[PDB]
Amino acid sequence: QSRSAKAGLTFPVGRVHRLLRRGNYAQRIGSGAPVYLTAVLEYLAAEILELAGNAARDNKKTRIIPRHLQLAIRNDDELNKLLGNVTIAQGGVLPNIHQN
Amino acid sequence: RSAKAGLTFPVGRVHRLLRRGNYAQRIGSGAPVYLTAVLEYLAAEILELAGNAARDNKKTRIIPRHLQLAIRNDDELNKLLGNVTIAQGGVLPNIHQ
Amino acid sequence: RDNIQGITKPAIRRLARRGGVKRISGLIYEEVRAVLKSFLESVIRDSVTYTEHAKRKTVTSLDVVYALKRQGRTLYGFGG
Amino acid sequence: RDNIQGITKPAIRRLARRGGVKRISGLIYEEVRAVLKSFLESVIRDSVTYTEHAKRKTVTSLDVVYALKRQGRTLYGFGG
Amino acid sequence: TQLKSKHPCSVCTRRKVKCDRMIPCGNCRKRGQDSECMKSTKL
Amino acid sequence: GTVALREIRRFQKSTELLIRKLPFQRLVREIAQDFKTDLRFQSSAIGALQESVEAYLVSLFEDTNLAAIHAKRVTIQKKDIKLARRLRGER
Amino acid sequence: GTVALREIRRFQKSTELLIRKLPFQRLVREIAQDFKTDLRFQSSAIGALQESVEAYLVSLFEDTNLAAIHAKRVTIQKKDIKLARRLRGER
Amino acid sequence: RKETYSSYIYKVLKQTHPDTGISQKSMSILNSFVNDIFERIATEASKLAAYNKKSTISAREIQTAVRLILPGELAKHAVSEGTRAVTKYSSS
Amino acid sequence: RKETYSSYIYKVLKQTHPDTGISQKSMSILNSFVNDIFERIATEASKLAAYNKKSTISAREIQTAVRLILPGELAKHAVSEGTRAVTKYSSS
DNA sequence: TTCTTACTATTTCTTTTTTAACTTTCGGAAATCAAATACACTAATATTAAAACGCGGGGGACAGCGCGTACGTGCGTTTAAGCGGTGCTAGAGCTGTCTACGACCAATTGAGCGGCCTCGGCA
DNA sequence: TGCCGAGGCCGCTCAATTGGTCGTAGACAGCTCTAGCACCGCTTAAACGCACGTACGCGCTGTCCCCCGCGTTTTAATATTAGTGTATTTGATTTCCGAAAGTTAAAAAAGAAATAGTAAGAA
Ligand SMILES: [Zn+2]
Ligand SMILES: [Zn+2]
Repeated sequence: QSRSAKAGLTFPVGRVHRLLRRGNYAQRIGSGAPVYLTAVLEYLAAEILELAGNAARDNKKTRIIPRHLQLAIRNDDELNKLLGNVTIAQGGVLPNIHQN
Repeated sequence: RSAKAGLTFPVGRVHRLLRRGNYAQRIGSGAPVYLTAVLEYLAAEILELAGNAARDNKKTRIIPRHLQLAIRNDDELNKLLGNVTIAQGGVLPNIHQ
Repeated sequence: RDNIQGITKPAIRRLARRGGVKRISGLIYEEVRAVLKSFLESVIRDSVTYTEHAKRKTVTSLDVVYALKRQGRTLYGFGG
Repeated sequence: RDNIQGITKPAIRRLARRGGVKRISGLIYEEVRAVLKSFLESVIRDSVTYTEHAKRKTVTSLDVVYALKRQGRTLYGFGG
Repeated sequence: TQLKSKHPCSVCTRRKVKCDRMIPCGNCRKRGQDSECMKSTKL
Repeated sequence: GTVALREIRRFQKSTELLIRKLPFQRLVREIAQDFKTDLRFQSSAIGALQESVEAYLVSLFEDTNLAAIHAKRVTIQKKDIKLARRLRGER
Repeated sequence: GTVALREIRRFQKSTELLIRKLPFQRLVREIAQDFKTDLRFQSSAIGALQESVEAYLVSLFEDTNLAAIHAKRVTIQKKDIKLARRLRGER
Repeated sequence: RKETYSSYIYKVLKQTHPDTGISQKSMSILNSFVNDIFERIATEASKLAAYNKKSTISAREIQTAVRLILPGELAKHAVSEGTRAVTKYSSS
Repeated sequence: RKETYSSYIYKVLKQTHPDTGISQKSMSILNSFVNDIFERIATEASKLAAYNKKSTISAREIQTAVRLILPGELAKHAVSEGTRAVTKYSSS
């Protein structure tokens, strides 16, 4: 049985454990660490994807464009706080009008 | 090797030391010598700039305030050492009118 | 009387003197207490994490320097 | 007519519109040309270094992203 | 459980992957191989 | 001031490359030519610069805008840009 | 304003720890106590905090000073501190 | 060849919004983002591993690194998801 | 034990200012600074080495890394000092 | 004059080819248990520098008011972007192989380190 | 000026070095070919000067508010000593995953097996 089915996940732990050996991070890789990391990567990918789906749903659009990701990542904090220095390609700026 | 290149900094210590970091698969030959030369030059530069202030404040023992005068002057070095902090360093003397 | 008011207004005025100012408000002391407290939470959370991970029940200076390295700030003189 | 004046005042005004301003000076365009040129030297020096080290005589986008990583800035979408 | 040896069985002296400290050991209780561990230290 | 606020949000929606690409390309080729090699580029690397360029420029625009609004005026002078860059680190 | 400029340079020479160390120590022990462990410290780690603390505080002081000088006044209000921290990243 | 995450990502997106479509450039965006977070966490874990004189990278170190790279309750809701899958994997 | 650079540093300082004295805390300051620059350059060299699919770290890669970590003419006066000692070492 | 008829993609059945998974070996890492050892922290005073903390007072902040320079602002053009090919030759990939080069495994140390001391040079 | 420092002292133990293997690089050599850049040559949308006024930055004056004076208490301070009871670090010991061996499969392409159109030839 494959390790991802043996754990109940979708991102390939077989790729993850293979990259860490070729990543020269330390001498040995403890078994259990790559599936633990794969769980967090599988969590965050769907976490941002749900906010991107909600952004496409309020504009009645059946195709995710990078503006949706930009708006989602800038709207709520603790993700914008995490990605505090990134700029998405063709993303644009939040709608903001100040008291002039 | 330090005598074999005229350096005051230990080449073999560095060559052992970067091997103890898993920085790559293999370590080349002249690279620890290259590091030793760079570190020696940088130490010489900062000791020049420190000893200037050390003489100019009529002092013999270099105290870290005389060091922060040296760090905060060379614009290439102060640009390189922008985000640093030094205990008992002091401040740059600069005010407005 | 908690210790956030242990930071005296003369001490803030004194650091303001080293800061480079002569006129300040009285609202300044409470504002700067809030800012400084936010800074200390955002650093000692990382320091306590580094202390807890190594299963050591006391914090030393290398933990402090390692924590400050995350902020984008480096402190020499104590090892790091 | 060099290319630093190729950055037109309507383009700066247009980005200023996306910036969030309505009144600007005429000194702004020359000042922002100087700032932008300083930014481009400080990035393409690193990019040309990355291109020169790998003994490749052309610059690609991974070189750009790797150079921008030094600035403390990350760009997705092109690989990195 | 009888946490009393905490010591490897003879199968573990051949194949030291871990020791379960079971009857006769759970290291010995995978491949259906009681016979080596009743021919062992055997409490 | 007939048009100042109905258009400031018009291009906040139209996310595109705003700096026109050809003089940008010639500028970057010239300042690359100021370095030693006669060094060509991937075509994608021009846009890979251009989005980062516009991101930096928009960031400094917004920062000096908020500085000038604190300065109790609605106009930006280069005095505020020098402030905004000087407080932000680099110079 | 009898004393404003002959003393502003007096403590620019006397590099010491300016924040008095005991209430600083009690404050840091209390906010460590707000985290779970009853966790003691190395004595040197208190000063290791304190120099970084004073460095950050002096940096923000100087930054909001230069902001307020741009604001065409000589007094600092918390409006300028909020500006200086907001333009600098964190909030 | 290209080491994309596209099949994995496209099968993830059907879990919540099974009708929404995706862009190839957008696919590149979050693929690069995933590689970024992976490099960040692995590099952080390596530094603390070489700090405590350890030669291996267990999930304890990853638990520390995810708790420091991810902020606040995003970390606290990634720790639980992280520690769930390892125990499901172990009891299999 | 303590892996100081103190003997090396103290013998360097006699080259230019043979009368000036040093502080132990100041010794710690520039020793930590030296370790900082060493870690910065070595980490940068490692990243570009793993970028170009190379397994070894020659002095070519160090020449690139010193040219990017050090700014401007400080780099240009460190490259020449760097490339001098290797040729003196080779012809020995 | 559409009843047919073998093309004809086509589209789905079935298999090969591209990796990941299940066992042994075991070495060197890692956890454990116990002892030695360091040490961080309470607690007595003893100042004593230092924070409040007043009642002046002045100087800066701040608001209102002219004003006029100096910004937007259509209007009418000119000028290039830019799109659309051509196109041809430059570097990028991309294998074939191999001389050299570091990893490493032992000997062989001396040199860069604790630890006193003897001496008095810097604040 | 003195008192506590700061180099300058010796013993020494462990890393630096020296010398061979040898496994496997990356380094040239010779491709195939994009592909990028040069160029013409169209549009047509956008930059650019022009009068055009209102604002709004700015300077001036008045106000009045609040922030810093320095005497004067008043309260918490470093700074000592000692205990001292915890945590901490070694250190054998012991247990034990980690790698590495690969040989069941498997991934999705590949070819074929209908197969549902599919162009032509007479009522
Ligand atoms: Zn057993
Ligand atoms: Zn057994």
